[PDB]
Parts: sequence; structure tokens; C-alpha cells
Amino acid sequence: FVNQHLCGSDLVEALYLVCGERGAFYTKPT
Amino acid sequence: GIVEQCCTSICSLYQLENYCN
Repeated sequence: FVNQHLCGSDLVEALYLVCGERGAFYTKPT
Repeated sequence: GIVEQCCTSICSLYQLENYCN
């Protein structure tokens, strides 16, 4: 993770690996 | 309002942990 702008799958790419196996699913853009 | 900032400026990875529980 670095200091830059991120959104959509990037907001999770950031979480997805930081809280991996830590139950995330905080948003569902479907 | 969780990306209002990370989606405009920047955010610390450890701060992203706030969106897990």
C-alpha cells in the first residue's frame, strides 16, 4: 500500500489484503 | 462516507483496517 488515490476494487485491494480472512465486505457496488 | 477521503486524497493502510469490522 502506498500514498495515492484509489477507489472501487482498489478500496478493497487495499482492505482485501490488510484484513484478509478478517471478514470485510463493507460495500457492494452491484 | 468511507472513501470520501481515500477516494480523493490518500489513506494509511492501517487506517483501512477500520473498514473490516
